Amino acid sequence: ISMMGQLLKPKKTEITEKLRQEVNKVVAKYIDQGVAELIPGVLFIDEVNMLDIEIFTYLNKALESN
Amino acid sequence: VTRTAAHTHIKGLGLDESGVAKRVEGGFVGQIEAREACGVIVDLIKAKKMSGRAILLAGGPSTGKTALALAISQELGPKVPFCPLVGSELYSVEVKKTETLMENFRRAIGLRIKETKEVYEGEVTELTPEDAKTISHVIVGLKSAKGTKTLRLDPTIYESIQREKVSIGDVIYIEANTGAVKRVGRSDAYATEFDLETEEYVPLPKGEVHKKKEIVQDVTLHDLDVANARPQGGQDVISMMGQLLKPKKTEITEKLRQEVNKVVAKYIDQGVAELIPGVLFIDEVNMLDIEIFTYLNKALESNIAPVVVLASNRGMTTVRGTEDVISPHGVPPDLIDRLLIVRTLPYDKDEIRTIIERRATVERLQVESSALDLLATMGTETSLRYALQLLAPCGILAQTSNRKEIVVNDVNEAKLLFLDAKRSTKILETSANYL
Amino acid sequence: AKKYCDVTGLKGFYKSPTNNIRYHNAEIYQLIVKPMAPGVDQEYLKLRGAN
Amino acid sequence: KSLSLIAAHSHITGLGLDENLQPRPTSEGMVGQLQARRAAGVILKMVQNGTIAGRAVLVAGPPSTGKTALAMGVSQSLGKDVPFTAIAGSEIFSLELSKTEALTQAFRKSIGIKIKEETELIEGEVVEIQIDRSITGGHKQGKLTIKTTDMETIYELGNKMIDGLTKEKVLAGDVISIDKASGKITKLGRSFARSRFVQCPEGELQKRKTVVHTVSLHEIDVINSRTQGFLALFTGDTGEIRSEVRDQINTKVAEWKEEGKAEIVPGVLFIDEVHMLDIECFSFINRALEDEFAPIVMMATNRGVSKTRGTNYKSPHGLPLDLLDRSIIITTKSYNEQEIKTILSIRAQEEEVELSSDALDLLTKTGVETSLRYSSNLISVAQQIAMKRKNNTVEVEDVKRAYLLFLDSARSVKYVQENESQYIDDQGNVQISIAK
Amino acid sequence: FERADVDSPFSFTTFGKTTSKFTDLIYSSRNPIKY
Ligand SMILES: Nc1ncnc2c1ncn2[C@@H]1O[C@H](COP(=O)(O)OP(=O)(O)O)[C@@H](O)[C@H]1O
Ligand SMILES: Nc1ncnc2c1ncn2[C@@H]1O[C@H](COP(=O)(O)OP(=O)(O)O)[C@@H](O)[C@H]1O
Repeated sequence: ISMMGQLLKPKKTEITEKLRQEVNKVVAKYIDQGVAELIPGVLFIDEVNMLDIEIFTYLNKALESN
Repeated sequence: VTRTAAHTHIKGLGLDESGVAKRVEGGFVGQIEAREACGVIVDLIKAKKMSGRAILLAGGPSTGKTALALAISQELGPKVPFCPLVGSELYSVEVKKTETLMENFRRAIGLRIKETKEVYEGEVTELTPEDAKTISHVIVGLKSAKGTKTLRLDPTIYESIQREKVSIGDVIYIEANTGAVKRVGRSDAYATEFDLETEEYVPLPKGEVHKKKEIVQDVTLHDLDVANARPQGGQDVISMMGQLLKPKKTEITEKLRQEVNKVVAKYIDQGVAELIPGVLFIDEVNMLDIEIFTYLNKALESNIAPVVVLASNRGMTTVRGTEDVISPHGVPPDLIDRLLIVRTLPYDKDEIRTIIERRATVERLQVESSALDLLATMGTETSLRYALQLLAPCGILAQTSNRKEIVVNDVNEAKLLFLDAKRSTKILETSANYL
Repeated sequence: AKKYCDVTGLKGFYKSPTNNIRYHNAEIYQLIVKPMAPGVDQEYLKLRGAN
Repeated sequence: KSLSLIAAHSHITGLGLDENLQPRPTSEGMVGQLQARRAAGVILKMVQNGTIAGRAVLVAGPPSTGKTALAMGVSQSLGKDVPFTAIAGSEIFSLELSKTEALTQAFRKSIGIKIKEETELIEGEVVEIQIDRSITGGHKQGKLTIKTTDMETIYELGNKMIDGLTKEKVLAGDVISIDKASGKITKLGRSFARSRFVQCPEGELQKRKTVVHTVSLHEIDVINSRTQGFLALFTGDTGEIRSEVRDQINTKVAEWKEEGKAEIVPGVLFIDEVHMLDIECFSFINRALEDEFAPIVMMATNRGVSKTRGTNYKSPHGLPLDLLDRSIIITTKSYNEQEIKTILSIRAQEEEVELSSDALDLLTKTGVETSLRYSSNLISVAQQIAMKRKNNTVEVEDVKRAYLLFLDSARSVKYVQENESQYIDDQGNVQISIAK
Repeated sequence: FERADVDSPFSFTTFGKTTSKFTDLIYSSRNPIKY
C-alpha cells in the first residue's frame, strides 16, 4: 500500500476529525516525553471580503477551538 | 431496557377479519377510513399480481401518515421488502437522480432462495496429498469429541488449505457447498510442546464433525445488479484494507437489468426461487424535482415496478424546479392522474387525550388523571407533538422529587422550562436584537 | 506431556531457574519454592524422575 | 493528554447543579442562566437514562448569551465513553458526498456499541536471553529468563517466538509486554538500571485483563461495506455508503443486544448554527428523528424571523414549522452587570491575569456598554501593555490604552460613515487622491 | 560550530530500536496510531 501510494495521482481528501484527534494525542505524548516544543503561528487572510457566509459561519466555530 | 422513539406503539392497522377498523386497536386511535383504505392496499399487495400501482395519502402535519405507512409495513410482515425513503435522498453527487430512483425501485423487489449449509470442523489428524507436480487429490481426516471422519478433497480446496497454513493438529472449518476454509487455531493437546509460543490454542469441538442445516436466503434484485456490475472487478472474502482505486457508483445499463431478469426468470421456473414484490415508501414527496416527477411516469409503467406509497402535507403549492405551476400537494397533475388519493383527517380533544395516555403507558410513566386533562388542553391549545414530547421531562422532574406519579406542578414546571413554537415566535417579535 | 506444578499438582505455568521446580502462581513461589531447604528439590524431582 | 493552549470555553468544567437539579449561582465556571441550566440538566438526565431516542432540542437566544457554552457544559458533564458529535451547519455541503449522506454519517457517529472482552498478557522485565542457532538457521533453540518483583521464570522458546524476538530487538533489562495469540511484542522501555525509564511490574506474570471497547455505528458501517477498508475512517473518502449494509448492521446489533454480547449507548449530536442548513436537510431531519437508532439532537441559532435557505419565505429562527413542531425550545437571556463582572473575573483567573478592582469596574462598564466578548478580548492585550512597562497587575490606564488602540464595532461603523469617500461602497466607487 | 547532517523526512514510525558473526535486521516499522 505504501509502495502504491507513491505512484497514484495525489488528490485532496476530507480528513476526518478522528485522525486529527489521534495526531493530537501522539503530539501531546511527544511533548510530555520532553522531545517536542510547540510553536503556534499566524494565519494571514488578505482580501477577506471575497469570502461568503458559509466560510464565515465555519470560521465562527473554528476560532473557538483550543 | 427498551428504546421508544416517536413510534412503536403502532403494531398494525387493528382491523378485524372483515376489514372494519375498531376504534382502539393496534395502538391506533380514530382514523377509520384511512386505516380501511390501507387494509385494502395491504390485501392488494398480498395478492402479488399487479405492477406499478401508486397511492398517495395527504393531510395536515402531525395527523398520522407516517404511522399509517409503518402500520402497513408491520401488517405485511418481514419477508416482504419495504424500502423507506425521503424525497431529499435522491439528489446524489455520484450519479444522476433517475439512476438513484431506479435503484430504489429495484430495491423493493425480493427473492427467496432455499439453501443448505454443510459444515465440517475439528482437529486435523491426517493430511496426505496424492499426485497424478500436480496433486490428484488430498485425504483429510478430521477429529472431534464424538469421533473422527475421513474426507477426500479436490486440489482446489487444497490450495486454500495451504493458503491458510494448515498443519497437523490445527482446528479447521470446511464448508462443503462453497469450499470455504477457515483455520481456528492449534488444538489444546499440543499446548505443551513449547513453553512460549505464537500459536493460539483452542479446545476440541464438543459436537459432531458433520453438521447439516437448512437456511433460507432473502435477496433483492438490486443486490444482484450490484454484484454483477462491479466496475473494477471482484473482491476476496477477506479484505481489511480497501482497494487502491476507489470504485464509485455508475449508471447501470438496461442490458444488465434484462440479463438479470432473464437469469432470475430461468431460476424461478425450476422451483428454486420465489418472487415477492414489495413496497417503496417515499415520505415528503414535495421535495422532488420536476425531472424526477417526469421519470416517475415512465418508471410506473414497467412490468416489474412495485407498489409505491407517497406522502405530502402541502396544499396548493408551486412545484420545485418550475416557476408558475400550481398543483395540489406539490405533485404535478400528469402524475396526479396516475394515483389514488387517501384523505387523512385531524383530531379533536378526546382522541388527543387517549393518544397521550397511550404514549404515557408505552413509556412506562404513571400520570394522575388531574394532570391528563391539563395535558390534553395543552395539546389542543398548541400542538399534539408538543404535548407528546413533554412527557419525559415531566417524568424526570417527578422522579427528581422522589415521586413516581405525574403531578400537575411538574407539568407547569415543564411548560415553564420548555416553550413551543408560538411563544418563541412571540418572543421573536417582541425583541430588539436577534431574539 | 502436560506440565504440572510440583508443589500442588495444579497446572504449572512457570518454572524456577535455580532448582528447576515448576510452580503455579506467585504465592507458592514466595512461600514454598524460593525459601526451600536444600535437598528437598531433588526429592520433589524424584516423583517424576527428573533428578 | 489532550493538548490545548487556552480556549474560549476552557473555564467551563460542566453544569453547576446539585442532586435536586437546581443551579448554583456560580459553579463549575458557569454564571447565570438558571432556567437554561436547569433545562440542560433535564436534557442531561434524558441522555443518561437512555430509554428514549430521537428528540430535538433547540437552544435559541441573542448572540453572545451562553448558547455554545451550555453545549460545552453538557459535553463536559456527559463524561467519557458516551459519543458527542459537534458539527457546524455549513460542514455538510460536501463535494463528494450528498447532504443527506453527510447528515446520516453525522447521525450514526453518535450511537455506540459497548463490547467487553478479556485477553491474556505476559508483562515483566527481561533478565537473560539465550539463543542458539545453526549455520543455515534451519533450527533455533532459545531460553528466555523473565521476572517481576514477585516471581522468576525461564521459558523454552519456539521458532516463531525467536523470530519475533530478533525482530524488535530486545536486550537485558528491558520491560516488555507479550501477547501470546497474536505474537505482538511491545517494548515499554528500560527498567530502573542506570548501569524511557519504567518501574518494574509487580504481581503475577500472566495477568487476565478485560478491556471495554466503544465502537460507533458508522465505523461498523464503513468496515462491513466491502468497497473500502477501515482506512476510510481516516482518509475520509467513504463515498455514499449504501442502505442494505446499514440494515444488516442494524439487524445484527439488535441480534447482539438480546444475547447480552453488546450494549447500546446513545449520544448527543450538536449542530451549531443550524440556520445555515438547506430545506432538504430539514426534510431529511424530519424523518431521521423517528428511528430507534437515533441520538438526541441539540441545535443552536440566533436568527429571529429570517429567510429559510433554499426557499423564498421567512420563518421563525430560520427553520420551517415542521421542524419547530418536533422540537422543544430553550430560551437564553441577556446578562446584567454582575453576571458580566463575574464572567470577566472567571476569564481573568483563567488567563492568569491579575486585575485591579478599578480596572475590573472599567471593564464591566465597557462590557455593559458595548459587548461581553470585546471586554473579554481586551484583558489579554491589556496584559501585554502591562508587561511592556514592567508591571504585573493590570491598571486602569492599561485598559484605557487598550481601548484607545483596538476599536470595537460601534466606533468603527461611525468612523466608516464619517469618511465614506475613502472606502469602496456597494457600487465599487472609491476616491484615493487626497486633494480635489 | 555545528555540522550539517542528513536531510531526511521525519519518520512517524515506531520500530525495533536498540537501547544500548553477523547481525539480523528485519523490517519492523509500524504506525504509532493503533485502531
Ligand atoms: N390514530 C393514531 N393513534 C395513535 N397515534 C397517532 C395516531 N395518529 C398519529 N399518531 C401519532 O402522531 C404523530 C404524527 O406523526 P406523523 O404521522 O409522522 O406526522 P405527519 O402525518 O405530519 O407525517 C406520530 O408520532 C404518531 O405516533
Ligand atoms: N453563563 C456563562 N458562564 C460562563 N461563561 C459564559 C456564560 N455565558 C456566556 N459566557 C461566555 O460568553 C462567550 C460567548 O458565549 P457563546 O454562547 O459561545 O456565544 P453565542 O451566544 O454567540 O454562541 C463565551 O466565550 C462564554 O465563555
